[PDB]
Parts: sequence; structure tokens; C-alpha cells
Amino acid sequence: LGSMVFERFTERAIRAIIFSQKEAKSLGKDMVYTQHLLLGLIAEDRDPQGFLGSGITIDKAREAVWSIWDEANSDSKQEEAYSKSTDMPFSISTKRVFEAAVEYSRTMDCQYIAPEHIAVGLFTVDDGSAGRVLKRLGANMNLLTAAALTRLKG
Repeated sequence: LGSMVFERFTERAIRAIIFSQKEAKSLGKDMVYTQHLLLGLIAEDRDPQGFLGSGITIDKAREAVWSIWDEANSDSKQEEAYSKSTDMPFSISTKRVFEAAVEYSRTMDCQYIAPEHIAVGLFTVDDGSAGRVLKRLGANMNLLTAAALTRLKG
């Protein structure tokens, strides 16, 4: 995407990002926080074995998210202050993740930022939101990070 901020992001990565916006909107949100990004990544991944081969699926992930943030008290950490769904802004935590993804990709001497780089970012530099969802799903976040790194090897 030439001389865009997302120029080096792959087609898959961009799709996951757009999906994060859609997922957030479905939940009645006006900004994409990191749990939403997690949803976008899950929605995007076409692995037949589920997200990062984990058996996680989007419907289950969506239930978890709704439950955690919407069925009881709201999250004090997510009150940061759009005419179509792809104009929905990203939270400071989410932006941090994207920056981490870029950094990791550069460190690895990769030409692109893939969803896997975003996942590594998500699972290393976020506000704890992704972890809460994974915990609810019974998943091990560090194993998922490893799986993402494994994918990037080919």
C-alpha cells in the first residue's frame, strides 16, 4: 500500500486489521482495543486447525469478549476519547501493538508485516486484554506466540 502507514503490511494483515474494526463495531464500540484486534486475527486466519493451530474459533472468541467486557463492569483502562466502519480509530494499546509488529519484523529482517508479527506484538506488548480472553478460552498465550514465530519460518 504505497507510502501508506500500512505499506509493508501484507494483504492478510490488512484484512485482520479491517476485521478488527468490524468486530469492535459489532460489540457496540467506537475504537479498536487489543481484544478486538485479537478477534480480527482470529477471524482472518484460515488455518483448518483454528487460530495459530490452537483450535480457537471466532464464535467462541466473540462470546468470551462480550462476556468479559460487557456482562458486568466495564474496563477502566478503555476510555480513550467515523462515517464508515473502516474509519474506526485504534486505541493507544492497539497502536503500540502495530508498532511492535513492525519492529519485530524488522529485527527478523522480514520485508513484510504479517498477521503473525501482529500476533507476536499482541501477545507481548498489550494492556493485558488479549490475555484475559485467552485465559477465558483456556489457551496458553506463550504457546500461541511460539506458533506464530514458527509460521514465520516457513
